[PDB]
Amino acid sequence: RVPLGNANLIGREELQHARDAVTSAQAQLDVAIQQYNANQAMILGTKLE
Amino acid sequence: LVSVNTTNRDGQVLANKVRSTPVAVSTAREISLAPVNKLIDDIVKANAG
Repeated sequence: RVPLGNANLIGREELQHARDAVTSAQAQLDVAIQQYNANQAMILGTKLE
Repeated sequence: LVSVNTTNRDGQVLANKVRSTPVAVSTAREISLAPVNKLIDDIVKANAG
């Protein structure tokens, strides 16, 4: 969507929404990654015994 | 065979003095906790990542 806005062929609210969507997706990914890391704190990559 | 003198009898029959020094102090069997503290630090460091 960015190039259309560069030439002023879409509303600026459309660019704001897309950028905010990218940021929100990044935050959700961070939440998932930290959850997984929290789970891995109880194993520390050691054998079963 | 004990022979106790009694020529001088300036009266003092019951002990009436205190002292701020113990008798028969024994310190052996008191353990120093340094090596176990080193072991605890080693264990805690190994499980933090």
